[PDB]
Amino acid sequence: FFHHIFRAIVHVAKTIHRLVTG
Repeated sequence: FFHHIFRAIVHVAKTIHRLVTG
């Protein structure tokens, strides 16, 4: 469980910077 959160979290910023960067 605690592992998933750590995955979704980084995924947010990661993708964000991905969708925000292009």
